[PDB]
Formats: sequence, C-alpha cells, structure tokens
Amino acid sequence: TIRDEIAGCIEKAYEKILFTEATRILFFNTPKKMTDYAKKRGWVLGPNNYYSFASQQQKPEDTTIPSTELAKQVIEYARQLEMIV
Amino acid sequence: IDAFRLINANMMVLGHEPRQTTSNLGHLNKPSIQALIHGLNRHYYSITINYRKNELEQKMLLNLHKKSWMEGLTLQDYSEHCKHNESVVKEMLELAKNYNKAVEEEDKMTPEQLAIKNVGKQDPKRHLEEHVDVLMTSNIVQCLAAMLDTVVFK
Repeated sequence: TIRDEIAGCIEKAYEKILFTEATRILFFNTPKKMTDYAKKRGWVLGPNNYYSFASQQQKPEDTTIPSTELAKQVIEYARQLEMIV
Repeated sequence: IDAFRLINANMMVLGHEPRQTTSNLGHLNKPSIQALIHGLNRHYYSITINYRKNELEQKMLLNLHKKSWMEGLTLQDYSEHCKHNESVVKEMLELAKNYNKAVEEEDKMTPEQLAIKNVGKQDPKRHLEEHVDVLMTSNIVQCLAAMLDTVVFK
C-alpha cells in the first residue's frame, strides 16, 4: 500500500526524475519491477528518466453542465418562490 | 347587456303577473339600481340574457388570447428578453439598488416608531415599505436570466 502510494503520487509534478532515486524510493535496484512500473504505469523508460506526459481539461463544452445545473438550480429557486400550494 | 320589454296601458284593468319560472324575475331585480329604473318598472319589464359558446369558438378564442398574446414563432420575444438580460437590465438593476438603499434607511425607522407610538393604531402618514414590488421586478430579472441558458444554449 506504499508501493501503489508512490505509483499514485508519481503522476504529479515529478516532471522528470532520474531513475536511481526512483530505485531508492520505490524499491528493487535493477528489477523487473521497473518494467512493472514503467509499463503497467506510464512514465516512459527513456534515457535515465521517467518522462512526464501532459493532459488537459480545457473546460470547453461546459459552459453547459454549468448551464443545465443552473437550469436545475434556478428552476429550483423559481419553484420555491413559485409555491403557492 | 340590458334588454327590456314594453307593457300596454289597456290591460291595467286585468293583471300583469303570471311570471312563469319565477327565478328569472328575482334575478331581474338584482342587476338593478336607481330611483328612475324603480320608476320604470312600469312600462318596462326586462328579460334574462344568457350565453352559449361554441367549444370550437371558445377553444380558438382561447388559442387567440392565451397563445397570440405570446408572439410569433414563440422563441422570438423570449430570446428578446435574453437580449434584455445583458444590456438593459443592469440599468434598472442600478435603479433597484438605489431604491433598495434609499427606501430602506427610512423604513428601518418604521419598527422603531411602531414600538414608539402605539400597538398598531391608525395610519400616521404617507410612506410604506413598498419593497415587495421591487423584489418582484428582481424576480423578473432572475427568471429572465434563467431564460439565458435555456434559450442561448441549444
């Protein structure tokens, strides 16, 4: 549960890390567990470095889940102000 | 609607009073006023008027006056309210905020003076709260702002 704890917190701002410090922290000096992490995980086994890929959200379409959750919420405001029985 | 019927003068030796289906006469005396109508129950006896309506005509007058007060294609004026909600509303929102400061600092004197004068006696003077109407205009603001997401998106 610490092995997958490093394998969870790897994906953060370790934008590049040299391999033998990950050998120190993870465990197992030159294992096939480096194949396990570098293949079951991402962190492309390049030259002496687990490389960090990039991913984005953009908040593009939504704009609409804001608009429809506001449809829900203001239909609710109007609904409770609406009541009369 | 008001309709009438003339009586003679030859038949005042005879009576004037069979009045079948008695409800109509007692109904005639209620829509009614005057001293002169009371003087013209002679020479005049009225007659009941009622109304039968075609459900075709009733339903298409309902079409007209519950649908044609909404306007053509029906999106048009609600998207025009959406045009109002980002260009014109903020000016009357400034008017609303200035009213809901200026009226308020003197209507906070009102429960004070309710504690001062009596338990709720007669009307002292001019002003009132009047905030409820301005809040209903603000409710118009929020409902037509809700219209923005619905109309503008999709």
